[PDB]
Amino acid sequence: PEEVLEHVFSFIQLDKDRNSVSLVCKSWYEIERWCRRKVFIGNCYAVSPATVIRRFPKVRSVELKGKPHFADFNLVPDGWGGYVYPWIEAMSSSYTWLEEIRLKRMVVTDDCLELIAKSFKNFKVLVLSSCEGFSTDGLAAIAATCRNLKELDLRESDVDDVSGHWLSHFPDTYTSLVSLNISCLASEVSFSALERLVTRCPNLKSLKLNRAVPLEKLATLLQRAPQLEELGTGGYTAEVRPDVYSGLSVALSGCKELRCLSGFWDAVPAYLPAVYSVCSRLTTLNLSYATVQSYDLVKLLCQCPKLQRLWVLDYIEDAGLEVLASTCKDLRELRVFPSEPFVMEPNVALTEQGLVSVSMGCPKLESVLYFCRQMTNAALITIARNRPNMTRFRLCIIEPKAPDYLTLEPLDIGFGAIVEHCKDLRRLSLSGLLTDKVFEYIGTYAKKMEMLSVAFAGDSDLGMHHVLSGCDSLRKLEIRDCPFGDKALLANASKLETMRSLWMSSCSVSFGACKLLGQKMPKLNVEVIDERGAPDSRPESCPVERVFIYRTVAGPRFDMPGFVWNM
Amino acid sequence: LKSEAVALESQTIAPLPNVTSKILAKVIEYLILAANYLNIKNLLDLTCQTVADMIKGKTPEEIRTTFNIKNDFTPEEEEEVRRENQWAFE
Ligand SMILES: O=P(O)(O)O[C@H]1[C@@H](OP(=O)(O)O)[C@@H](OP(=O)(O)O)[C@@H](OP(=O)(O)O)[C@@H](OP(=O)(O)O)[C@H]1OP(=O)(O)O
Ligand SMILES: CCC[C@H](C(=O)O)c1c[nH]c2ccccc12
Repeated sequence: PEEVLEHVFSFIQLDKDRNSVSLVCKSWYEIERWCRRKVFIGNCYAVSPATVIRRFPKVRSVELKGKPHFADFNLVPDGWGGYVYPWIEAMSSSYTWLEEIRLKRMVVTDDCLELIAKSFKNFKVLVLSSCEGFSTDGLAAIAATCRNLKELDLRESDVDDVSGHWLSHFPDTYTSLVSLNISCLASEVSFSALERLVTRCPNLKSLKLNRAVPLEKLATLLQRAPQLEELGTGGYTAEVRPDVYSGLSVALSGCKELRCLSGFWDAVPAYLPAVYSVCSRLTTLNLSYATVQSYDLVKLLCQCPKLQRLWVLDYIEDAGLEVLASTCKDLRELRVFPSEPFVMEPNVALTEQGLVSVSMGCPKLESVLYFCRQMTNAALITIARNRPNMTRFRLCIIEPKAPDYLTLEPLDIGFGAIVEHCKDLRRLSLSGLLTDKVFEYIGTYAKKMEMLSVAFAGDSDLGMHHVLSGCDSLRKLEIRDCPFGDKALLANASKLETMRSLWMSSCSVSFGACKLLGQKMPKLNVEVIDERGAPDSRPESCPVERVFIYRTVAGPRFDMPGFVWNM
Repeated sequence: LKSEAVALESQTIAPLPNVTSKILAKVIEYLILAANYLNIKNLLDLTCQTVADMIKGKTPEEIRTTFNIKNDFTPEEEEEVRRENQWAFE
């Protein structure tokens, strides 16, 4: 009966379970839509603001994602799309009670922010994960107007730095801040303003600073914020002075609730030890910006038994990770990044042995992101043997099409073992010398995989074909410079309807074959992204630079730049 | 109380026709149809939650099976909704 159903329904908050209930009968479909709080829109060209606004009239929370992931590899030219305005414009009149907007890879303008700011009164959560096209002017507006803001989070967004003055536009009555991430800003924020700010916000649990806040000033901020759960330092360098070191140490251990630490730009090894009070309770640590050497990292890490997430340069080294491996029995996710990728000859001693270590040593390692220069099937075999529970595995070998360096063989059995043994592998990403055989492996075993990425691998369409044909759970495939073209794509065209997108760029997909797919598949949107003029100025059989296929229920988009073509 | 200790829980209240004898017992021992009727917000929150679990993560069919709802969807409507659900909203 309507009321009790509404009450049962409010417990169900998973999208998959919401969809599931919307499909149990015409009545459930109706109760359900009216009391839906959040919409996840993974691909914003998949549906239209208007369609959404009428299905789900009382929505409090909107998450939307724009350009596909290979925009991070600078492979989606400016202008492509992403525009969020239409979304804001639509919700602006329909969604009075809107509380949050989390956007990923979108274009957002000062205009949009103005509009958010003036249309949304209960507004509380703005997350802009790698966006562009607003400036600090945009931010001012939000600071000025959003009486109720709880989160302002600008993870690797790319802002126009007009000035640090935006943060002072926050009025003195403002106190509700829970979360501030301003690490991508370069605009030096006014320190007084920031300090008064931190002080009158008792609920602020996450504070993430930009480089412009000097080490010397950190201590002062922490005294005002003793309840911090997450801190991102600003700069972490200074003249070495024990007044300085000590003020740090004190302030920091005054934060009994700190779990997560990052920032640490130009970190001076002398000033790291201040953070040891913290160490024994840390669960996340991100040392990606710190070029500190191995022993240092080591000294830091033995302190961290509860550590669950670790991001770090390759400075850690195998010795580094052997320690990690005995120390952090609770490690869930490790990301090792490179210190110098445009050099094929090592500067650190990071090898496969590193990852192998961690894998025997951490019963709970399930996420991996690892850059080395060398690799073996022996290593991948062992890894796969140790971690049947693995769920995201992204390896990345600096010099491409590099083979197993002991045997010289390609890495197919390597990666074959991963996909055979990690029965829940939901993400996989690949490198080194690989032949179609790996894909046969993926297609046979990767039954739960959702996301695959591939570059300089494979022999012929027979490879993409095994993936399209084998991977039941596939949601996202994305491919660059592989010998894959028309045969696999057309052979498997209806797979594309059970998938969120295919990116193929610098591959062998011909304009002709794009044309034909578009024809066979009205409900897809087969976009050709190409910058050398019209594709008929070229013979049908020539490869396009990039094609981006994706299902949608909104048909072709209206905002295509001029190097973009729907078929 | 038909068909002042800790009997004020019900804001339908603080003499009953839409309740029974074996039912009233179970309430005092501390359906949902009731739990409601009466306004006892914590018991409404007891049942509505665990019920929502009979549901959590089961197929639409799988739910109406383990309940008793007749599917009243023309395959036209059933397929177009599932398409929207999966392409746009999951
Ligand atoms: O594709 P990425 O640029 O790598 O980014 C992410 C992400 O990866 P990160 O770990 O780097 O944030 C998650 O995927 P997992 O690592 O957890 O696999 C994620 O969001 P979830 O937290 O919901 O998984 C989402 O994937 P999705 O929307 O497919 O669930 C998404 O990929 P997008 O580029 O698609 O946002
Ligand atoms: C390790 C770098 C992150 C990325 C990914 O894991 O998705 C990636 C890892 N290796 C790759 C090969 C081709 C395209 C993307 C990738």
